[PDB]
Amino acid sequence: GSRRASVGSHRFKVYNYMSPTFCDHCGSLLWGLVKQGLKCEDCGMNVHHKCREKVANLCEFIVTD
Amino acid sequence: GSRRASVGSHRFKVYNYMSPTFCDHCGSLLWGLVKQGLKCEDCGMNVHHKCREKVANLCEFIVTD
Ligand SMILES: [Zn+2]
Ligand SMILES: [Zn+2]
Ligand SMILES: [Zn+2]
Ligand SMILES: [Zn+2]
Repeated sequence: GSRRASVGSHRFKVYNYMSPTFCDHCGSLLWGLVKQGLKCEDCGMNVHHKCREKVANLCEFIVTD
Repeated sequence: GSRRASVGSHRFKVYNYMSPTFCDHCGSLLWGLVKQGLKCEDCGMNVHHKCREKVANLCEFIVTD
């Protein structure tokens, strides 16, 4: 048997974090109070702009519907 | 002297074409009457779903602003 996963590549979009949030790639704070980084519209990964260049494209999440 | 170019990776989104449109990668018609393919939100490239993985990610266009 298997889980069902949605599989593709990340779809990052600038996001306004309402509380202090860290980069899921490098571990440093997403600096500032607005537009601090990007959140993947599909899986929720949060990254610095500069870290968008560093993460693997692979984007998967379990469809728990 | 240098053109100003916007340089990134493609941002493909499923698109509902209103008139017969060809794949910018392979040259075959984007078949169907809805969701026939994907259009890059940045540069306008049109591709079949199956051709998305065949094209280079590089996405550039001249900024004529
Ligand atoms: Zn993702
Ligand atoms: Zn980072
Ligand atoms: Zn493009
Ligand atoms: Zn094609």
